Amino acid sequence: SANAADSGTLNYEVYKYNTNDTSIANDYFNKPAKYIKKNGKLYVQITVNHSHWITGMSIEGHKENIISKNTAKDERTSEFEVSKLNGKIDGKIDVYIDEKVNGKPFKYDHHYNITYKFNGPTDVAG
Ligand code: ZNH
Repeated sequence: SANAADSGTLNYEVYKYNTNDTSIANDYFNKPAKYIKKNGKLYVQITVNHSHWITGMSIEGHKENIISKNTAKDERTSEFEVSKLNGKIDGKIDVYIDEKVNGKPFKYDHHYNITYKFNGPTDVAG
């Protein structure tokens, strides 16, 4: 990497809200994720698995930004702003689905949430 630092694949994960073990969202988020900074700031791009299932996501209490929605490969991405990236933050997400799962009409349309977990530097400022 050169002529464009402040960016790379940082470690990160998520967990079931109200618990401490990922139980659902963990099956739709690949890893690791790509974090990025800008002298006194930083964000992170998350990979979205199957858009037809996940309608969007939010971290720290704000919506996400469409950075790269690939419909051909069914993979979207979104950038999130958060204080550094070494712990976890209360994020949220929306979902929307409507189809028969193997002969079973499955309806889904609400605003669920999940615990985010970033893993990278911490201070690095003397
Ligand atoms: C598509 C297919 C699908 C299905 C069928 C489902 C289903 C479901 C169910 C049934 C539930 C409930 C459970 C109990 O009752 O306990 C849930 C939840 C759920 N979910 Zn989900 N999902 C899904 C997807 C999904 C996704 C994609 C996501 C994102 C990533 C999610 C996220 C979720 C969450 C977060 C939750 C939690 C909510 C509660 O619990 O409240 N999810 N989910």
